[PDB]
Amino acid sequence: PDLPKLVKLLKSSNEEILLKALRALAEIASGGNEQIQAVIDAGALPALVQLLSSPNEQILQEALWALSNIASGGNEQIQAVIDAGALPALVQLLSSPNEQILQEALWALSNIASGGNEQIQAVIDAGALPALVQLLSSPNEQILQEALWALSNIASGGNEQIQAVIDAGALPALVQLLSSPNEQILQEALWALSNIASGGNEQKQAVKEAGALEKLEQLQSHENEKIQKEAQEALEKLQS
Amino acid sequence: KVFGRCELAAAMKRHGLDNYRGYSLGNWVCAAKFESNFNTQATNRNTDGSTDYGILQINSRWWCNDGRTPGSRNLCNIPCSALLSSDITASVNCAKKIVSDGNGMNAWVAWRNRCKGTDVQAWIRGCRL
Repeated sequence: PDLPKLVKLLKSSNEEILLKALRALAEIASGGNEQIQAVIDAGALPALVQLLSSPNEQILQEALWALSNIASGGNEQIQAVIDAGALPALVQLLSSPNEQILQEALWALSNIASGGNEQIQAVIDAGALPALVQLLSSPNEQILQEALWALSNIASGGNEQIQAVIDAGALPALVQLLSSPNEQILQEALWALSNIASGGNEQKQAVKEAGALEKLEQLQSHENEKIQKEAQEALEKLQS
Repeated sequence: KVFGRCELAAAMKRHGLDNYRGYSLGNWVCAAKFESNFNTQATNRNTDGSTDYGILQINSRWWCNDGRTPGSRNLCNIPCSALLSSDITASVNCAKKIVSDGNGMNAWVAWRNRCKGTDVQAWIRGCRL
């Protein structure tokens, strides 16, 4: 493939031309961090970002998969996505009536939020957190799981980033989700709370006020041994 | 990205600029306003073939390497592209060197002409800081 020619095709107003080039960029960006760097180096990101405004949903879906894959790279690669201006459009796409488009935007955000504290901070400043908390009440379990993974990533930052998650009203939903019949939802809720519990005394005290302790205690004896250890370890961080 | 006032103030405070070299956070926010209008991608070409980059308009002759400026010293040991990021770390780290270069914030021409001597704490009043 010629990456420069792919990137120039994104100057097209022709919607069939735009969809074929987006598909190729996305596939290349799936091939690991040197491939991601080639896509970045060719000047792909400005056009990928502008295209998140395409009223055409198939063009939108492809652009999101490309951006999502780039954001699976290292912290400098994530930062290039941020620098290109992806976040506002990504947050707006959390309100998409199309659940597939929602999932993809949520995945891209989750990947940006899996970077360092500066990448997490960009996600917070862009206004993702209230949307992610809302999405914890989604009827769609895939949406719920992806929203929990993004929150858990944000809550892996510094104490101020944790406190942003607390301030967005995450804790009641998270404590509630420790009662999910779905073990993956439970494990993700548990991970999120465990990350919040690694903050300062104020953060730990908020987790205790939300009633996490009673439920984490119960979970030390869950049938799943990985959940037992996760709960035993969250409790240790709170009791600390 | 175009920062908001308090958004940039909080970012600069988290990065250690509040009362760095005795310059209150309002000085740095004011300097950014008048240098870049809070635009991280701002660039200014100078007649001497250098360019000023980013939120604090850091010059390519003395401080950062853009690979196109004659007589360049790259004293911040940083590519000028890093100074256009929304992650302000590199512009802040370079600013801390600049401000220490013997002239305080007089290194920033727009600071000297628009901010110096003013009520610069107005730029941070209202912020959660």
